[PDB]
This record gives sequence, structure tokens and C-alpha cells, in this order.
Amino acid sequence: IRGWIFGTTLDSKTQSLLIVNNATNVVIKVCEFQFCNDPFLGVNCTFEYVSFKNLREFVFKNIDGYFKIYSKHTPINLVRGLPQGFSALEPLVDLPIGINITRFQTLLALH
Amino acid sequence: GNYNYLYRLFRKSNLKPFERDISTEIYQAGSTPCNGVKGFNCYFPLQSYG
Ligand SMILES: *[C@@H]1O[C@H](CO)[C@@H](O)[C@H](O)[C@H]1NC(C)=O
Repeated sequence: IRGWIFGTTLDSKTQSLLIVNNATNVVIKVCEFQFCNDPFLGVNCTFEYVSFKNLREFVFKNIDGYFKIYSKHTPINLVRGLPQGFSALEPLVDLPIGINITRFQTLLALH
Repeated sequence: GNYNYLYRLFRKSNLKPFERDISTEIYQAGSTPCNGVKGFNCYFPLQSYG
């Protein structure tokens, strides 16, 4: 997993939120993206920003034009799947983007 | 007239607080679809102050 798309129609007829993580930087954009019909990575615009022994958790929530992101990284031992026990996520970012987000998709990478 | 300043006269749903929308897609105002071409009950959603 290396990114996400969020938007309405996902077809350049609107601003749409794109989020990408790579080894050099983490990058965010809201551009009027023409996404492809099968998004993955083979290894107008109005806002841009930059920065199984483990589980990465996130919450994305969008309120009054602000896109709020919370996260946690944790070691885990229950290799099967989504584990029991408890730990709370903490805020990373609060992004002024104004988009009417209603659909989303994750972005994968291949060797 | 300065026509370079514009506002949206038509949308099907009102903006939430700080919701933002530049999309210029032609507004179907009634029972006849636009198919991307202006006309009867099919109106350009932006307007100019002039
Ligand atoms: C937001 O997007 C949906 C389509 O995904 C649309 O029905 C709705 O009218 C839009 N606007 C608001 C104010 O939610």
C-alpha cells in the first residue's frame, strides 16, 4: 500500500484528493486528476503539500472542508489478521481542501 | 464591462461550510437532459457580473 484517492466522480470533472507515500517524501494534491481505470505504481490544481510483525492504522475524516488524519504504528504478534487488544491513534495532519469527498480507493505498488 | 469576474447561479445541492466547487458541468433544470449542450431547461451554471 503506497497511497489513496478520495473524491466524487474520479474523472477530472472535479478537484480530487491524491495522497502518495514514497521513500523520498510523502505528498498530497487536490488537482482535477484524470485517474486511470486501474491505478498502481510499477517500481487545474489548487493545493499541494509535502513531508507481519507490524500493523499501520489510520483514520481519515473530512469536516467543514478540513481533511483530518490520525495514525498509529504498532508491533503485533497475532499474524492471522486484524488483532484484539487496544491502542489509540493520534493526529498527524489537518488539511484545508474544501472537496465534497464521497468515494475513495487505495493505491498499490508492484515490483 | 469586466466579464472576468464570475459566480455560480445554479447548483442542485447547497455547499456545506467551506465546501468548494469549480465544476462547470451544464445544469439540467428540468425533465430534459443536457448531454453537454445548452438549451431548453439546460443552463450554464456560472454567470458574469460584467
Ligand atoms: C457531494 O457529492 C455527492 C455525489 O457523490 C452529491 O450527491 C452531493 O449533492 C454533493 N454535494 C453535497 C452538498 O453533498
